[PDB]
Amino acid sequence: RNGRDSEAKRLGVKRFGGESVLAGSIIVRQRGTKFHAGANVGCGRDHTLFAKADGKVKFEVKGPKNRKFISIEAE
Amino acid sequence: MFTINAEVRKEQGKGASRRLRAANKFPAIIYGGKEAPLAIELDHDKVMNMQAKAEFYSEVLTIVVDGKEIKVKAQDVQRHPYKPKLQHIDFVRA
Amino acid sequence: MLQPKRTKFRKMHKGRNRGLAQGTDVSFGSFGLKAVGRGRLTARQIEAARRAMTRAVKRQGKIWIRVFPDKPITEKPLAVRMGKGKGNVEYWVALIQPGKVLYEMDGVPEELAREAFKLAAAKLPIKTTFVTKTVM
Amino acid sequence: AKTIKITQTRSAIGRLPKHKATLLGLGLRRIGHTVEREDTPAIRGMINAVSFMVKVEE
Amino acid sequence: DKKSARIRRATRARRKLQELGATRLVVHRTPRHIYAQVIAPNGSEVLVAASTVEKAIAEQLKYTGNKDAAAAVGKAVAERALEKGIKDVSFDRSGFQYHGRVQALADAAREAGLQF
RNA sequence: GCCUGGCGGCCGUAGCGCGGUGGUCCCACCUGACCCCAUGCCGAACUCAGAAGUGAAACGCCGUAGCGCCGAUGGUAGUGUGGGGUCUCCCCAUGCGAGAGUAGGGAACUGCCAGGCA
RNA sequence: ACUUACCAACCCGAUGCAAACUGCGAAUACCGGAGAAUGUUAUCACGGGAGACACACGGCGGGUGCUAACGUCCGUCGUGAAGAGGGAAACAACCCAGACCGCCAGCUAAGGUCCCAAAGUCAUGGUUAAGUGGGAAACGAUGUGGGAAGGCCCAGAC
RNA sequence: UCCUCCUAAAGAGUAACGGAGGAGCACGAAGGUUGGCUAAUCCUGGUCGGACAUCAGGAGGUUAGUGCAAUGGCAUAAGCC
RNA sequence: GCUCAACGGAUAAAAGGUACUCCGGGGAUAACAGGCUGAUACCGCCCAAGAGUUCAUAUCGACGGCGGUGUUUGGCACCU
Repeated sequence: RNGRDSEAKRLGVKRFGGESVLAGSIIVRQRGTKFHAGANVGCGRDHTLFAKADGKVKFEVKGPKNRKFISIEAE
Repeated sequence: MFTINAEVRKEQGKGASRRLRAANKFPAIIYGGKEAPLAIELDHDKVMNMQAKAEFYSEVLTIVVDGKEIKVKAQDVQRHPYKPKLQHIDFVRA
Repeated sequence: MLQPKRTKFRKMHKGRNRGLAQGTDVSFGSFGLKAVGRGRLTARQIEAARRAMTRAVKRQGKIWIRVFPDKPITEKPLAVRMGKGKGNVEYWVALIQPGKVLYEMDGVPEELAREAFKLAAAKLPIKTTFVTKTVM
Repeated sequence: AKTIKITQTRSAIGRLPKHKATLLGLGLRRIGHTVEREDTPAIRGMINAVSFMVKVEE
Repeated sequence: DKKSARIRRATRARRKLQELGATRLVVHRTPRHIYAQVIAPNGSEVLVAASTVEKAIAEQLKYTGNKDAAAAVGKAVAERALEKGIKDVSFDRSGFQYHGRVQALADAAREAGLQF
């Protein structure tokens, strides 16, 4: 009655904090907005967060709900 | 009315505490008031026979450490889970 | 026999039984039958021991069973190979660690609590001890 | 310029790959191989990592 | 709550303009005043502000808090903003409908040269 | 300096609840609606033209810890490496070291601009 | 409409449990940056030739099984495979240790020192008398060494 | 064959005839944008009207909703008009 | 334009019997026997509610608990 599972989707954080990125680089492939988009970060259609400018990855905690933003410092 | 002779713990952490309980003692601390907390080691048997009384948890105790006297009250005791012995005692100053 | 009225999943993994217990003081009553050995306790052993206690200190007193089974143990039948699924839920155990007060009792003298707890600790698989209600 | 002297005292056979890498970091090759290194907290951390199999002397 | 409903109407365009990083002209309509202030892209510091509570604007008006007053304020913010080198802003209507006297204020700011 | 309004930082030591107080200006309720605009009915909301009246509600400020919230020290749990036993579980040396709880803290702090009063 | 040894929602106080619970949350691991020493470039890319795709046990984390199997299925590390030598009597996989060759030379590891059989029938202080050591539990018992207390007691206790 | 959770050892991946569930579509609006709005449930009052159809008020807080499983998301709504 | 769904799809198009059987292989893998294990089985013990006119333990011993053996039914697939 069992014996099935899907293929593993390889989500998670692809570039960590302080890690230098190019523009276009995917930072967190994820499933809802567990991590939100910050400065110079875009959120794709499947809530993939990608580097919209070059620089360094900056994980932060902002706002009244303590959300986890991801900025990019210009570098 | 209870006088509990103590020493000062020069060592702490789980290694030093478990070494200290195999030597038939147990650690304790005196905090409260405005002073710094005071890490204290206590003889085990005296305090165990002493706490068998009810007045140990109600009356003001006196702890003699380095020849001083600190009038404390027994705040909260960690006991060993399945043996009749003590892990640790919090004493609030009084 | 004790068993949860309605689970959420029928079969549980084995898992392990490590570390010390949480229910450690005699909370509700005045005298307590506290575990020392590790082990696990089926619902039949809890019922057997409770009948030994309830008989022993007659219908006076008040007895609290502080542990509850809520863990299903599956067995495979006889002359069945390995594989071909997980077994079937046969009974229900509680996992015990050193420190659990398994039972409590109040409203008797201490000497009857000694007597009922001796009578009932011989129906359990774990080494057990007698404790009293200590005040802080 | 303190130059602590480090000696390998046990075999490195059944060891973790991290500890064999650390003994290669220290430059120790066989049992009873006295090798002198500077006394910096990086070297000290290497001696700490494999302290069960290096006798250090200063 | 009326004020809280207004703020949650404002919030989307506010956070979008903080995301783009544009200097915003925040309006604020009250039953007897209108307020208008130009705020830097960091959001903290203002640059230019005019409103009907200023007696430089209020003395030349019949009633503070109608469309003529709001047109006066829009003209004032556009003039002061052009005097301080600010040319191209983005209009933050701040939760009000772009209809009445916020439309009068913003049209008046567009006539007098402020680019949005 | 005190008060009020706007936009932010910060995101519960910042929120709740109980009690007191404020309206010269500001704000809020308010007054009216044929017009701009609006209601799947209704100027309730939105909007417009105003300012008689009240700070009742709202909002701000000041108190108050009943609660939420923060939170040591110590000990406990766990655990990396090496070793040991009576080895489904633990112990030793050593490095890291919680969660819960306790003492306690606690009814925020602050930047820019604008207006009123002294 | 009048009575009631019965059960009981919600709420509050107290107590536990959870792989598919989390208002908390390590160690470790992983990714990234800088720095020193060490390492026969150990790294990456491209090209020639492969072999291999039956694994085994042992530690640690687990699923399954009966926390059965020298069981089965994973993760990770070690060894065997493909690794001799010394030890565990004998014993792939356990402990020590990695054999280029030679030597009737020394020092050691695990493990040991009465004889087979190399080396203490060594020194000091205890313990057990069961050949325990040199299989095996619940439970039973004036075996015996140690420790802290307690009841009665030479107005005489046991 | 494909999707979701757990196993899975706090990056990724990870097996078994391990434990549990789903898909083989729907939609021209259920897509785009602009403007607006905020749930479940319970209590009280109220014609037929009832435990539960509408109305009004209060408590409550997203326990709701998300075209269809489960997980992660969602108030700036990704929910509703 | 494919439930080519055995979903990396052998063909556009395909079911069975063999004790009349045959060949290459395999202890990679079953039946017997051994081995490991001991759920089960057998034997023993612990608690004692009770039966035994009274009286738990002459004799039985419920609810439960702990072992031993390798005598059953099994599990695994190490030898062949």
